[PDB]
Amino acid sequence: FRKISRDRGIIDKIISSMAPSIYGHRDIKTAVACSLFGGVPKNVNGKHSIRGDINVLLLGDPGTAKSQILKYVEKTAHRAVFATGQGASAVGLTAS
Amino acid sequence: DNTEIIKSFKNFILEFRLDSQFIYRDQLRNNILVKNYSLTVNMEHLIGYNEDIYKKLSDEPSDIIPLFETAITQVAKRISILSRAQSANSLPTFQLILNSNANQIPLRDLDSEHVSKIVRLSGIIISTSVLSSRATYLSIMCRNCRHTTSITINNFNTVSLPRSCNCGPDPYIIIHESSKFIDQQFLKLQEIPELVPVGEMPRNLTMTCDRYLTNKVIPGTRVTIVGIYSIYNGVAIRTPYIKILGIQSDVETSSIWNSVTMFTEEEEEEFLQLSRNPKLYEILTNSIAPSIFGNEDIKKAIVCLLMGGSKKILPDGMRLRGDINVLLLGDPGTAKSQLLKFVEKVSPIAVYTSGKGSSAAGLTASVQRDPMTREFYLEGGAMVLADGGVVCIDEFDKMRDEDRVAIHEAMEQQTISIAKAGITTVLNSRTSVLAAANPIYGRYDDLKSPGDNIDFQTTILSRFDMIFIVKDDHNEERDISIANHVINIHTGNANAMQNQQEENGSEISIEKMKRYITYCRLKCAPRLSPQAAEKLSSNFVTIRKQLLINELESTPITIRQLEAIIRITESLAKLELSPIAQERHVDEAIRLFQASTMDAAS
Amino acid sequence: QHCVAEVLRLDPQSGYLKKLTNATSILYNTSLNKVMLKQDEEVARCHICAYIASQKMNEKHMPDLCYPKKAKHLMNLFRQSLSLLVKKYCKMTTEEIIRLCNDFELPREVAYKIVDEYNINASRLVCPWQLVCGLVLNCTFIVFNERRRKDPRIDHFIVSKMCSLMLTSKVDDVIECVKLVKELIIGEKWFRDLQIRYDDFDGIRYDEIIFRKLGSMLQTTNILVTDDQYNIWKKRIEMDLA
Ligand SMILES: Nc1ncnc2c1ncn2[C@@H]1O[C@H](COP(=O)(O)OP(=O)(O)O)[C@@H](O)[C@H]1O
Ligand SMILES: Nc1ncnc2c1ncn2[C@@H]1O[C@H](COP(=O)(O)OP(=O)(O)O)[C@@H](O)[C@H]1O
Ligand SMILES: [Zn+2]
Repeated sequence: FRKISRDRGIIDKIISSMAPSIYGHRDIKTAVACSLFGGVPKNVNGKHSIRGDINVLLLGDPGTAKSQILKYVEKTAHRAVFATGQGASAVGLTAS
Repeated sequence: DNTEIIKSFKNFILEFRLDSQFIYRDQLRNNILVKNYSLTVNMEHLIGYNEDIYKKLSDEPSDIIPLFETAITQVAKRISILSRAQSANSLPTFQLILNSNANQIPLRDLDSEHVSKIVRLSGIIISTSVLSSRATYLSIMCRNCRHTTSITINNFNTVSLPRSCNCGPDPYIIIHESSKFIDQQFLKLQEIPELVPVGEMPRNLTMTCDRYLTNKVIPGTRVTIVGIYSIYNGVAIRTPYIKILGIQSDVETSSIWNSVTMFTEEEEEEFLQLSRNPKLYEILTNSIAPSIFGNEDIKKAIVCLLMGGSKKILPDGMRLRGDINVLLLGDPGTAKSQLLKFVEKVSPIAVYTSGKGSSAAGLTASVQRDPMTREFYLEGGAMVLADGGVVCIDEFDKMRDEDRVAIHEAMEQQTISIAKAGITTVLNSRTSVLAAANPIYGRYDDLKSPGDNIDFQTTILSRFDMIFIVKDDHNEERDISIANHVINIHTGNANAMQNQQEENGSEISIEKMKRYITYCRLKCAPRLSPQAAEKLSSNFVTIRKQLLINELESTPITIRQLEAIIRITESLAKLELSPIAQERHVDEAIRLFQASTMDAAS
Repeated sequence: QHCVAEVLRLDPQSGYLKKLTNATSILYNTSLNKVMLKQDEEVARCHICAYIASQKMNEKHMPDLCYPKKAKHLMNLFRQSLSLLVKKYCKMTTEEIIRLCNDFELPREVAYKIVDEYNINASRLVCPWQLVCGLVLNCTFIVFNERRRKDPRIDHFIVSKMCSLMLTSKVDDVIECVKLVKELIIGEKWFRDLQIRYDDFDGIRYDEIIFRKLGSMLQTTNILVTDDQYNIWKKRIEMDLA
């Protein structure tokens, strides 16, 4: 891991190897690659918190692959989830 | 033998010491003045002193425990008479208490091994069922022989009544009025939902407790516990349960209105050093938002606010709202969300919400009924959770009308009422409010009317004593100033270390000021001077006649903004612990309100 | 296998133990293989198992092995499948007085000695309750001198025990029960061996009494107390503050 991480800019090969489900496109793969790792949170002595973890939002016409790579990510992460709204869902996205 | 172990145990009572001071000896001497009939214990303290009890209390605990109880009672009996001989019949067994921190093992990694041993663990609470009772000493008379007897039971709150003392079987009545009992409850538990498999529902477990180990806990309180994996009753099977022998709670998880009110004495002296500085106000303004830039005038209101104001009652009941109400208003950036994130931290017992109510959160009292007996109970409220506190809101824009109404009533009387079918409520809110805005497409509102954000043009300039356009129009250097103010946060900790060296100087950290706030919030007895009366009646009539013209020009004013500075001035003087007031801060008063009238123009 | 070794090594209470655990194993095996042998509670199922396994190997012993309704049934079923002293002239057994001696949890060797005494000299009697009473009393006073030497609360509890185990309110007869056997059993080499073992000699040591009685003043009548006594009594008043 360290050998390859330090040797000459892995990240092109990250987005080359993220999700070959669709050939698709590199940009949103890169966005969600940032979404994968999570950053670093901190607090200024326990106040003025900063969020280390990353968010994303995609959108566009349904004709293209929108509900594929996220389930792939569910298959690929650690402690991921594929929840959903109503219908074909694990849980209702709340607590109760 | 057993008495060897009893002495190996009882020497630990009075012949143990650390940091050159007796610990448990005088602990008991105190507990007996408390009339407590119990103690506290650590078991870490027993490992070095002695190894003749640990490895056997481990695997045969119930065999060893009531021994300790009796040893304790033995120590009690001497010291009772000795202290009666010193100064100034019925002494039961003392519940023992203990704790530990050696480890925590989860419910998942259990098995049917190490059963009846003692285990350590984590989890989350649900149950507060009922005070179910048991017996400890109960007298018996026979119905024919009239043959009195007696029974007492010890731990298991093994045998039954006597089958024969002709009287036949079951000859015995249980007398109550000379019998004795104790309480327990049935307490549940379930694991951390964050440390679970992706798929399945969770597994819970029951437990039982006794006299003074009762009623310590209320749900949601994450707690660690140690107990004995006991048993009671497919093909042939018995139910697994646990017997408590140690509980430890976080001191105070979710904020309890029944909080601490009797502070220590050492803190008074630094409190009053901070009472008597002239720099009080300026320090608080330098420190409420140390990683935050400008808007000094905005940060200069919060201190007027958190300290409340003139709780004043009159012989009809028309109280005046002791606190004040506020409304930020402006754009992205400009720290309108970050302070609100912060304020709960500095806060002792207040609450935060989004709008519409949050997930499973009634923005007011969302009453419903009982899972059992189908009965009525007042459940919740984001406006009554925080009784005697502030409330923080973001996205005030998208209210529901029914949601907006009661909150719209609180900020002028702070008392909700619900009178649905059977239940009739008057539940006291008694809270302060922090708002937050969503300007439609941002900045052009200053070019436009006061409003033209949302369709409450009424309540804005009516129910609010602090309303501010919160922006600067992209000065090319303020950007760089705030950027370099803030970039040092993320590493180098120079913004943090400056607060370190300034608290070493004249600043205060989070909790010292928290306690200062709590203390003055409940201590002071403010008032204002007759001399200070006219100073602002003049200001009032002048601002009235002034904007009469400029608002008659075809471009709000209230008795409430008149009545508001009445209480803000008292707050800023309150900071100095001021049972009176002078112009010293009345000048700052309109110095800070003028921002509101400037906004009132535009 | 635990329970097997348990019940098998319950017989005492070289090739024997081995062959008998093997026997019970393959016996239980044969008995449970077929569908022929059922409604046999495992409560009791390793006993005439053990008795016939005694019958098999080489030597068998009718006594002390079976030690009842279904005992016979299952046997055939498997075997096909394959006051006290006014009472004049009473009678006793080995295990009757093993009980009356084992009530004090005394060892079995002393009991066997009283048994030998009996079965040789139970011939010319009037009442053996007296003889065995006195016997086991003078076993207790000789072996239990330590606890009594430090606890004189014992001598009342013990005599009360044997006063009502044999159902009397009068007791001086028991006093006679002791001194007469002591007159009788006074001088046998085994009695001698016990007195050198547990060291009463009227309840007092040798190296003391000989100077008590030869003619001395160095004789230590311990009116005074020993040093360790005070060394430990001091702790009681150390914490006198409380
Ligand atoms: N570029 C692509 N290559 C292969 N399959 C695709 C591609 N784009 C879309 N699809 C198929 O069409 C579907 C698009 O579904 P999607 O738009 O995610 O449904 P929804 O909009 O309801 O989530 C996918 O399930 C995918 O299999
Ligand atoms: N006035 C300010 N000075 C320094 N940093 C700020 C200021 N306002 C916002 N930030 C920073 O920008 C980020 C955005 O938060 P914020 O602007 O409060 O939310 P919103 O933009 O939704 O109102 C935060 O991480 C915060 O630290
Ligand atoms: Zn009766």
